[PDB]
Amino acid sequence: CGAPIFQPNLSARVVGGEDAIPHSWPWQISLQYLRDNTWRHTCGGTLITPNHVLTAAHCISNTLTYRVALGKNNLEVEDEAGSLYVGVDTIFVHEKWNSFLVRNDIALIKLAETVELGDTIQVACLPSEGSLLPQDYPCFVTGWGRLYTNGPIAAELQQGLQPVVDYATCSQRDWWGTTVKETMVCAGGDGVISACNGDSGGPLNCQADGQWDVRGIVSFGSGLSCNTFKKPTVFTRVSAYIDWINQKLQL
Amino acid sequence: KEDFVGHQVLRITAADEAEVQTVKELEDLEHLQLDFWRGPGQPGSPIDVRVPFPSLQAVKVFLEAHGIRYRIMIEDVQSLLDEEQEQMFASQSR
Amino acid sequence: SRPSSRVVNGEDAVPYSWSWQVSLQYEKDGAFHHTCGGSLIAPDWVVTAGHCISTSRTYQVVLGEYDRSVLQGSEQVIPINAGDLFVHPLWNSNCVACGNDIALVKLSRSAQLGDKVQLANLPPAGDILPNEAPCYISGWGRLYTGGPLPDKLQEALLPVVDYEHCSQYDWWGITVKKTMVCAGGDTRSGCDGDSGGPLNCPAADGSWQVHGVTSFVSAFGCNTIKKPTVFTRVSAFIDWINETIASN
Amino acid sequence: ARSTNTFNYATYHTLDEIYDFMDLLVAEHPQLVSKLQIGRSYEGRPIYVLKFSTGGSNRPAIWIDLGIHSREWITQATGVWFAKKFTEDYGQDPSFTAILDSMDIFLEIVTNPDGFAFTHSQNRLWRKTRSVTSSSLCVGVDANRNWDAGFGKAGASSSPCSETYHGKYANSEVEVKSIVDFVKDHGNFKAFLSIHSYSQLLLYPYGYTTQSIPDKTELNQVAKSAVEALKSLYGTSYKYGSIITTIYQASGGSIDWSYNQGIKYSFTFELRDTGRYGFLLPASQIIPTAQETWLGVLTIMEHTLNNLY
Ligand SMILES: [Ca+2]
Ligand SMILES: [Zn+2]
Repeated sequence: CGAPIFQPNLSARVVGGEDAIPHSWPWQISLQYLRDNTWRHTCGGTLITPNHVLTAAHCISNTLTYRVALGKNNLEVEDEAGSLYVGVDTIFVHEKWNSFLVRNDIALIKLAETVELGDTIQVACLPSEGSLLPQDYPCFVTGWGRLYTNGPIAAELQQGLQPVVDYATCSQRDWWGTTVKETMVCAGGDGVISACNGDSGGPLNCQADGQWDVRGIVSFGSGLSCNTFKKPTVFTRVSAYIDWINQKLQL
Repeated sequence: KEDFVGHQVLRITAADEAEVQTVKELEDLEHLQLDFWRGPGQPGSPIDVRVPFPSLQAVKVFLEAHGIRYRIMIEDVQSLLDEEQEQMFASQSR
Repeated sequence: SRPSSRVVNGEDAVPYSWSWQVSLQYEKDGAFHHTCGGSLIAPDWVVTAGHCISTSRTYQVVLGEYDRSVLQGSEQVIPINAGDLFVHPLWNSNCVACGNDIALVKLSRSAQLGDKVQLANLPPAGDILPNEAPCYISGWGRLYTGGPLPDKLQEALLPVVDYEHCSQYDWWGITVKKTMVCAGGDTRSGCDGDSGGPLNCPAADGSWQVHGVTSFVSAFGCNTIKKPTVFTRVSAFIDWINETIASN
Repeated sequence: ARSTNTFNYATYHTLDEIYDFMDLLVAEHPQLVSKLQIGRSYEGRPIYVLKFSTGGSNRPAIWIDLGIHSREWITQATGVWFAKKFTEDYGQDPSFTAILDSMDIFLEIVTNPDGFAFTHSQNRLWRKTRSVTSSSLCVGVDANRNWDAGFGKAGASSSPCSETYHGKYANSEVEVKSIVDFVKDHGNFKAFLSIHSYSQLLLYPYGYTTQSIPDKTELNQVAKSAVEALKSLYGTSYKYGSIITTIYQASGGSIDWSYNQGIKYSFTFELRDTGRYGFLLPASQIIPTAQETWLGVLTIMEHTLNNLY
């Protein structure tokens, strides 16, 4: 379960969207599509079994051909020793996913190969069904940025902290109003330069008496202002989808 | 498809009617192939224009020489279009 | 008709005579496109205008080219590695009239120097030309907007205009700096050149020297009386040029 | 998208995809939506208007046209969103629900289809129609200068090669004539809104004359409320006022035509952006723009509704 051989950080010292200790969140994967010959990353995801990645629903286009990239830190490389690229077998998108309302932004990627599960490929931990974490709780949104796009990319795997914002808070009319639903986790705090470090469908990492649990999948924000005050990053509540996850995990 | 590598959108600001007639005296110049995104109006309002690469330097010095202020809003139009097009592809399905 | 016989005629340069000419091209939808002129000043270095660089693009320079519509066997194509461009640190895209419009591109693999391709001759630092100096521009005519471009390398006699003749209020006024050279200004046209193209002058030796680097022309056209093609004085940038080549 | 509940509203679409979307929405909410074809464009493409209704015969209506200058891609995409909005909020949102019970809304998502088809295949920044003239090789006319409102007069160009070319005569373009025909024939139109981009502006007549409209006061007040309401969502700022004083004198525009036609509530929105991106507004801003613009639009509809005449 969610235990790394490369200790990441915490609110240690680095100010601003920290790069990231090469390989300190080994369940971080990059979802890529082919165009001509080059593969390009669009979304992030989480390794959760030696052949299944949890990811956002809005990251799936029925027409594209995908590949999953494992064990990376710098996207502009193709070796990094402990790295991989695995084809997809099936992508089960939640049958109630709703694009207009952006409700149930979830999808499970059944890989096609065993995925070596080595020293830099590690499986994060799934929360407990129902877990509704305390407001202000420290969590980390990893990712290669690619969310708001217009800013010096992020070939270097990023990572930055996000403080769980309680539903009661998010749902405030002057916050994310009705948009939000108890099935979503909010996060993100008053920034400082901000710089969107997590990608769409990126993981919302949190510790649970040691090990880390995937509490969220990145879903939405403001467009131009990732980390606007009173406009937090909305993620999908993995805990609210443990039965579904467990039902599709066996398909 | 159209080529826009190196083109630039500039934000001209004609302080007063005078500065306005001179940016218009550049509009008559058909050979420049200016694409006015926010053509000339009342002074004070912004004048956004895409000036092709070959007419790039000549337009600037024209401006500079007339003591007319402009800043570069978009540095390379093809690169934006290139992003847009890349997003669309990344997001295609039926 | 398959390979038509080569006809040098009209304003075509003698094939390969201007042997230090280079073509800077950008990548697009798989193909490169000529965008500026330039002069091969070192085995693996090229000097061109600063405004010809768009950091977000893939470039290549073509050496030993004459007819861009016909492979002739003399051409050498050199891809320009990501960070091998080198714009002057004082070049400011928001003040063209401020000068310092130069830049250098280090070639990924060195030029094969020969009878057909050769190194230019730079003036001595601070060196200055006399009014009416008989110089020759060379290029593929991109400075010209209202019509179709040449396939073959062209040339023109653009006699220089000294500073105090190029500064006169009714010419290029306070826009021209002591760091620039003006050439032409009369009925003789300047449209045969490209941005960043050479202003070659016949040295006191018989050899030719690249005195200029095409910066800009009038808004009204590359043939406007009293508005001569402004070049960057490659002599004012001798210190700079040398270190860049050195330090890199 | 096999349904309109999985259609990606966060990207830009081709004429086709947009045309197929209109079909699903219709096939999905058969009782609420209907797709009308008001004519054909110069190059033969059909011109669709989506009609949102609950019943009755010839109830008062609102006209909303988008995409008349095809490069302004944020207008077609927010047009698609307004489409979905209308069907999600009816019978849920009392402010809108109350509107669809007394009037009809005609939505024209792609007012200039040839121009739009051209921006995807040839020139992204193309803005005119695609007609050909006998006396010129340049193609197109500024459709939003082709209306019969102070037509031909200053604020337009007479050279077929200019981007502000007014066309040979009022309504000479079929894209414009189609609407003129539909609107005039219907006759029960009380509001007329045309969406554009960019400048973040909300304007009301007139654009040609310096002459004030009989009811500048009211329309102007409606503008501050709508500009206000639009600001709620994220603070984006619009300025507002009449066309001519807020921009420049422009000849032959739609809302000057509508207004003279007696459709008192005539406004033009100039969506996001301020110049940072202009027509190349990043896709991340489609939904947001769509949302805030919606709020200011609801206000106008709601005013119309309360002030039926
Ligand atoms: Ca050749
Ligand atoms: Zn428009």
